[PDB]
Amino acid sequence: RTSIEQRSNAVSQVLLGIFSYVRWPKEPAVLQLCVVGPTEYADGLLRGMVQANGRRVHAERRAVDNPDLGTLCNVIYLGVVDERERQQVFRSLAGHPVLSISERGTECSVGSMFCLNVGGPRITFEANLDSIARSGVRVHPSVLKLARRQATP
Amino acid sequence: RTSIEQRSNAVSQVLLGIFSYVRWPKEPAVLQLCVVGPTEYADGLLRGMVQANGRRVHAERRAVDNPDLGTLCNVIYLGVVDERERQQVFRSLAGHPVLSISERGTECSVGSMFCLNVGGPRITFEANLDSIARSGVRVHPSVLKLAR
Repeated sequence: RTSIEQRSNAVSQVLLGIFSYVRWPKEPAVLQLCVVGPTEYADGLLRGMVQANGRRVHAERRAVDNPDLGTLCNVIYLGVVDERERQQVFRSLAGHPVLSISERGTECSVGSMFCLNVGGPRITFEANLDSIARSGVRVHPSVLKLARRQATP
Repeated sequence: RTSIEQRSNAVSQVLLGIFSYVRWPKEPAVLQLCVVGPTEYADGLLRGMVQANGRRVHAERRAVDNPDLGTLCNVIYLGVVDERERQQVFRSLAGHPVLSISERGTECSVGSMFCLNVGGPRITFEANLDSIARSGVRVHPSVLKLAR
């Protein structure tokens, strides 16, 4: 099976994929990613990233209970938080144009737009239509080409 | 610097502190640290560290179900794990001289020798005297004066 470092490297490439199907009403010069909560696979992200057009993705960790997350970032990578913490996070994001992605595949029921599944041979993901719809960003539907091909041996 | 980044530095400093009160049966030239499980505050550790005595601490992430954790490291820094994952981890550690520190720990009853509480204005930690007693590493008792 795949090692942690292998998976971490893949997670950032999947994230770059997802980002390509997403549009922010006010596109920043630098995309800001916040990592929130304990994570296993964010060490790659946290080195910062570059998109194909050369836009930099700056990444940093932030407290679960920071009330300004909606304002402080364009993207959130959500780690393994509890019911009360998760509610805090998605309350803070409501109203703002933020893309949310969870490290684990259980947060798609509770507010995350995309949920990663890092086990198995490839990284796959699922998405939630309700959360996408209320998000404030636009997500091209082809984003699922990425998930489907990822789930194909 | 975010609060998470400042606490991660503080976590680094607390671990180095704890390390100075710990001795290994056969002392390695390089101290291996494994970060296992989801963590918020290990980014400082993962950049690597050096002990006051000059010894380098090599850190890396390893998987919860890595069966060789006991032989792969001297210190394990343990993140969020469920019951099964915790039991799994400690089975791999059984019979090996491994220092164990968990990032959370509202109980510190079962598992790690030390449990951080990174909350509040300062990092505090608790000791599990049972886990310490049967660990293979020598923990100097002064370290309990640094616990809460």
